[PDB]
Amino acid sequence: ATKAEYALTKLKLSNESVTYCTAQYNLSSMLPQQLLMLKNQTTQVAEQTK
Amino acid sequence: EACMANAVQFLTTKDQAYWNAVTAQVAAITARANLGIIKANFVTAKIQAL
Repeated sequence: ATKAEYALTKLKLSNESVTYCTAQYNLSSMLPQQLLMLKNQTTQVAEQTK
Repeated sequence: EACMANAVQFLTTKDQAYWNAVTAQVAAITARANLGIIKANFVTAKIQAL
């Protein structure tokens, strides 16, 4: 049982590694793109106000 | 008087010595059984380090 649990902990490193890469991709690509989306929406609100 | 004095001493301790030996024999068998558990725990300690 301890040996089986050791393998589970050892294999768990893969999920943590891909999670870090997934989070890194979101910060580098998704977040800046969403900022551009919000800016365009902000301008549209002013035009609708006009 | 010498025979009478030794008779009381021998009779009182006649059975005590026998049962002390019996207890030691049982403990030796039990200790041998526990020896196998120690070997199993030795592998467990190695696994736990990993």
